[PDB]
Amino acid sequence: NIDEIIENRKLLVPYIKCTLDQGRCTPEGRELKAHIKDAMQTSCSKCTEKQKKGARKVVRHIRAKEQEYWKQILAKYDPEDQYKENYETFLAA
Repeated sequence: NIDEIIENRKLLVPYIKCTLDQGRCTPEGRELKAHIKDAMQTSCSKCTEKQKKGARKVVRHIRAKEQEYWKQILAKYDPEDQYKENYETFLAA
């Protein structure tokens, strides 16, 4: 449940660190990690419509409220800043 993770920063941070290889991943975490990586580089091309709305909400909450962690996600998944068209069009829908 995406909304409960983003509503409690004590759940969100472990999930963020999971996608950053900075902390350990629950089975759900590794899958959110997979969709965020896909949401950031390939427009969530392999995500279900369910995984798109949830990954969109997570990435955008992090972008707006967890900027520090947002920029680390950008450093991990788009170091050359070549995927902006992909994840901005994804995040804008």
